[PDB]
Amino acid sequence: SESVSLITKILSDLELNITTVLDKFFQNETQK
Amino acid sequence: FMSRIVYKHYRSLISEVTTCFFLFEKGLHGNMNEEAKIHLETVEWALK
Repeated sequence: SESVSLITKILSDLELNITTVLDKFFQNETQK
Repeated sequence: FMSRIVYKHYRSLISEVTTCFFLFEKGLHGNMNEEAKIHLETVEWALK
């Protein structure tokens, strides 16, 4: 339980948002 | 008791079990077994 809580907290802190022809599909799908 | 988190005080675990205890609607205590057991206990104490 302590291990799962600690690593869950680390992962949660790691997702908080911070304050040619191929280019068309790239910008539409991957870059977006 | 129902997650992999950890608390800071065991008052919280006491309250967790308390909350899980009150999810069971009152009136289950109105079952025949509970009245039978309280009658049995009273009669046994009287016999003693």
